[PDB]
Amino acid sequence: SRRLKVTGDLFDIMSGQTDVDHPLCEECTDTLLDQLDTQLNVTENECQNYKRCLEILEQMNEDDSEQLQMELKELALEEERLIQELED
Amino acid sequence: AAAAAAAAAAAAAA
Amino acid sequence: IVNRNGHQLLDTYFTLHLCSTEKIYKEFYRSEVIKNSLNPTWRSLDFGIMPDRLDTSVSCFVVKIWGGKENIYQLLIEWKVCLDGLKYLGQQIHARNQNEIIFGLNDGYYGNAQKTILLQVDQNCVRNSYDVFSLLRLHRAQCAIKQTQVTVQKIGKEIEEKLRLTSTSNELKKKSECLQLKILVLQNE
Amino acid sequence: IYPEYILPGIAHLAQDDATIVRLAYAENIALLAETALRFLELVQLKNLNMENHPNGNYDTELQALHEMVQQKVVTLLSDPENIVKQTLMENGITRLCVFFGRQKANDVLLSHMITFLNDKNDWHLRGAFFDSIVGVAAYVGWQSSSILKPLLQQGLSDAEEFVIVKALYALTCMCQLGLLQKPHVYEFASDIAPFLCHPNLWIRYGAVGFITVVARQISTADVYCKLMPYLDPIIQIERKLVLLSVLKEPVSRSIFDYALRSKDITSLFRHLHMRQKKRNGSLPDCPPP
Repeated sequence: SRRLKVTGDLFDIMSGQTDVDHPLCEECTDTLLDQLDTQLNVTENECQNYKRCLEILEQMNEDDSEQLQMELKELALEEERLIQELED
Repeated sequence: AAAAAAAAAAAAAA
Repeated sequence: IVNRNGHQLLDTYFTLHLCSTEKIYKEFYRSEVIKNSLNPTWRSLDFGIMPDRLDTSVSCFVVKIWGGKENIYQLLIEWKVCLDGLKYLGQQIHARNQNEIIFGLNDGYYGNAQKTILLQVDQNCVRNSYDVFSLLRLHRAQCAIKQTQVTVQKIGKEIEEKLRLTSTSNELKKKSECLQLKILVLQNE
Repeated sequence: IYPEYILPGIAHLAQDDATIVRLAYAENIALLAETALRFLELVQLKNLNMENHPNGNYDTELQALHEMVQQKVVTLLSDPENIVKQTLMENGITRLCVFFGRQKANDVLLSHMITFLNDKNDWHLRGAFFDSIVGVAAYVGWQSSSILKPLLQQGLSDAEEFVIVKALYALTCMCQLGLLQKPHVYEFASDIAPFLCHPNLWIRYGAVGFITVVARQISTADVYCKLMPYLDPIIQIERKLVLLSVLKEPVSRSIFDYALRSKDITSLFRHLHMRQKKRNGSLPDCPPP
């Protein structure tokens, strides 16, 4: 604890600068980093564009095909003839 | 989530 | 959050920071280093990401080991320490313990949190809110984080959309027949 | 300790003439010299057999001399780090702008993974010296640019390294039919464990369209690439986006079922294109037409 109070006095006496920079750079240095946050929100917007695209494409996929179980029947028909071709 | 709400609530409690 | 270096290893995997099976959890994790299991060796476990700069800030800690290839395959030390003893810069804290063989336990202290701290400093005297702009810009950053959580929740819901249909449907073996057919034509020709 | 001074002397004799065979074994039996340190530590067991937290306990006294011993052994990592950095700049034994061709470093490079664990933590320092090597190899080396493979035997999970690697991947799409495989197998390490998420996913995407062109020299990478989807990212949406971007035939399945959606490679027109290495400009003008 106690020695940090002495270091505050040292920042004031020798620097002046360091102790006054801490509050200012709390936004100022942060600002350099805030760009990255922003860019990643821009990135997040793009991510959403893919979520959005899927929130159309999945539903369209269901609505486009809407066929199942027929494949097993047609495949059984194909199988008996195909196995014949490979047997021949 | 609570920390963002606590920031606002604290700014009110100030 | 905290940044430092762990300075030894005990088994390729050893006992976690905590567990819900007796209280509440803290990460089970491993650093693979290997040695003999009934007479002397003194190996190490390492990372940049394990001695990360993010962390659960503090605890009155319990040291437990586990594992150790198959020759050890089990616990090896039990110990405890209130963590103020291991100060953050150069400030070594240490043990010698030996629950099945001797080990001179060595660890080095060579090199929301901010928010809660600020409250305390504020309470410590007669004071104002001063440059509240700082709080405005911060809440905006909080919001960018909150957006992200919501995005994660959207992805959470998205994850099940196709999985119902995927779980719902097998055609599968249908493919192998046409594949063999494509091959067979060419080979035969 | 006598190793720790004997071996230095003999290592000077190694500077007199570098018989390579000795050096190749060095990095291996480096772990065995650390076994000589384990064997010393057995006397530390015997020396222990001669001895019989919050309050600021005293257990440090048990370890502290071993810390200083380790500080000594770190000197004995550093003096190798000296000899090693000298050898690392010495890609040939170097004099009057000539190299006694220690491109043989690429040979010993495989053996080196044994000792490489030891000095590695000053990854800054190691990384800088190796980066200086990379920069020149990237220019002069094709044979000697095999360094790309053994490189992945060095471990780091810092995304910064993966980013310098993206700038290195930018710095590296290279001609010789074999020189692509050293990266293939680095890529294999990366297809065990992906290191940089969506940024990685984009660099991979950039690769995939180029990969939509392929000689059969490229065909080995197809199997490697099946690990990247085998690792579930809801695989099918990204797979769909990329499938549109490379739909040489419409559909496929698992890594072996990757054989199905074929469209033709061509060594032939590329031979004509190598003859046309002579002409560029108009060659970017005819594509939009």
